[PDB]
Amino acid sequence: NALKSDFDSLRDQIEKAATNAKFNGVSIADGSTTKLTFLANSDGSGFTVNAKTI
Amino acid sequence: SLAGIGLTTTSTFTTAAAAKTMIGTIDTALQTATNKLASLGTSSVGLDTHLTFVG
Repeated sequence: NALKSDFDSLRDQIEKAATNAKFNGVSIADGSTTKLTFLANSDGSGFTVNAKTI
Repeated sequence: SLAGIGLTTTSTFTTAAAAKTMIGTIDTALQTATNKLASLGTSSVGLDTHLTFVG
């Protein structure tokens, strides 16, 4: 039972540490979005980076 | 004026894709305005040359 309770606390810590992974209100690792594109040149062509849910 | 460079008094973007189209719109606007200024400068040089010949 003690091992089970510690396992539950550790998975809750995983979920909350993944919840806190935002940079200035935008996150790539918490599943909030499919992908974030970033500027690559002056014409607006992107630099896509797929989101990786954690 | 903005009507003469392909823009509008209320032109704006409300989303990232609207801004992505706005980039090319501003590109074409700056290109045509710069071409117009170059033509005006050529006309000014022509007026100066005619001034010298008239004198």
